[PDB]
Amino acid sequence: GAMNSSNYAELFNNDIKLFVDDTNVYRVTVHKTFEGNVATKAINGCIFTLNPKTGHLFLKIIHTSVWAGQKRLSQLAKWKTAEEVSALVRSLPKEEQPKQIIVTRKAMLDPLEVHMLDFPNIAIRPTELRLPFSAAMSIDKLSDVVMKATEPQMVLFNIYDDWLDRISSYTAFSRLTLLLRALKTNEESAKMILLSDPTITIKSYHLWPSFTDEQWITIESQMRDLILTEYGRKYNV
Amino acid sequence: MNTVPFTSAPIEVTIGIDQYSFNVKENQPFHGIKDIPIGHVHVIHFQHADNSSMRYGYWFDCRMGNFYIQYDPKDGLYKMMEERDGAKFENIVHNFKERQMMVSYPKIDEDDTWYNLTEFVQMDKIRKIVRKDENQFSYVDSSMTTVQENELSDPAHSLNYTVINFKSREAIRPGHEMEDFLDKSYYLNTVMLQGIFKNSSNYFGELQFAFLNAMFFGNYGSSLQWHAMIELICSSATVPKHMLDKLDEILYYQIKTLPEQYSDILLNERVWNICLYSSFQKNSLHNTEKIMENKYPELL
Ligand SMILES: NCC1=CC([N+](=O)[O-])C=CC1=O
Repeated sequence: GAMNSSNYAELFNNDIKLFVDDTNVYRVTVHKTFEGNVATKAINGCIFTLNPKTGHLFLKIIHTSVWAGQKRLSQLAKWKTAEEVSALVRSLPKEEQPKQIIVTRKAMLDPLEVHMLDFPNIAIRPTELRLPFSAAMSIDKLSDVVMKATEPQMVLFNIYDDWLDRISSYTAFSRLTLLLRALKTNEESAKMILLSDPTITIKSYHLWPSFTDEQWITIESQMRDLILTEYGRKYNV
Repeated sequence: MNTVPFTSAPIEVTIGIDQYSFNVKENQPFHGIKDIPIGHVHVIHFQHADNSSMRYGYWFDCRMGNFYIQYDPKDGLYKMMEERDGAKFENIVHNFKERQMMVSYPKIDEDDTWYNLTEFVQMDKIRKIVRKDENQFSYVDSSMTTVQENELSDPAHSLNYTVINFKSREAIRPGHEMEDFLDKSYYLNTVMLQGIFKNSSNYFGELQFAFLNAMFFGNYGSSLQWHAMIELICSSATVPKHMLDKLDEILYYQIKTLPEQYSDILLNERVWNICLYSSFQKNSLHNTEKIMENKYPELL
């Protein structure tokens, strides 16, 4: 059924699974019109489909042209997400297809179930976890490829860089969610923490800087300090 | 007018005949029901006084044979049987009629209720939902499951309603996922009406039969079916105009007849609020919306 803290280790077992987050699929700016009305302008978006065990990220870029002439875009965005996830699963070899797809928002359940009718053995599940995947667009190289796209495009990343050479997928996922939670709560300060030392650089083929084990402990501590600092500023604590 | 005579009433029982009911005492000199209107299906149903478990009954049509009830003390129920000797059947009934041992079907002349509840119900369609081919009448009870219920267990004793499932390949054309899930017109008009039922009269017949089994037996899978068939129409943007007008009449008389005190168990809040207030056809059920609002405003 739903996925929560009680079955958290299930994420890192050997059954292929994907998280699907649709937050960044339909993105708009809201502005006044010359006549003093309000209008939206869409910008490029993305589906965030992630294997939490391997770090493989299937980033489908949603180009603004897919919205042209369409109505009820927030509803259509869920069905377009489900369409694209279904197409991804069909494109994968059988032995690579997931056994479960976990959606981060419950409104994706029916659209994805209907698009996956042909896959009765793939479980579509919600989660009680509050996962910060909306912050994916705070990762500079992911934001860059989304905004520069001129047509629909799929780009593949490993969101863990080379961390699994040294840590488990449980620890890698925890690091990821802490980094994304910090970028979601205070993006400027989080990026400041990440690029504070010029000596540590982001490899051309990576998303995050090349921290040693000891530096990652320091970084993780500063991210937690950031989240607690913001929690205190928020609630006056 | 036709007659369902009873050999005896050895156990105390509440007898229903269509929407009417009356109590018979243990060993009371009761020998059946006369003046049953020809031209409609009917249902004669039972609830034992000493064990309200298992409401059960028989759907029949007096144009199809001579049927009577005799208690079976082995299986512990009132059974319908067919008398093929017509001369014998007439004499046993005339004797019962002369000794005034029968109740009269108490139809008021003004009263079209039973016609309005059974307008599209035919015996031949009942006999395909309830498969027991050696009898001309059909047994239904409180506990019989539906084929769809059994899929989610004795198939010989099931209610073979048409399976409706909004998240199934039957309901959803590949490539029209969003379209077909948000607008059920394809599923309603092509799969169900053109494909399975052949016409709206057969669709309404099954709908009306499902309601009646829900109301008279408390059959839960029948209530599920009734609501599903309502929702499938209301959730379709394209429905023939005569179908919506007829649906409003059908539903109005069902809601009018429902016992007020069974509303909590026989009515699905989600379906009705969706159908009356959110669906494509939210404005097409004026009569049903008015009686629902005046009679069951809590549900809404
Ligand atoms: N088994 C005797 C018999 C009784 C009866 N009755 O009581 O109504 C009708 C038909 C019949 O065959």
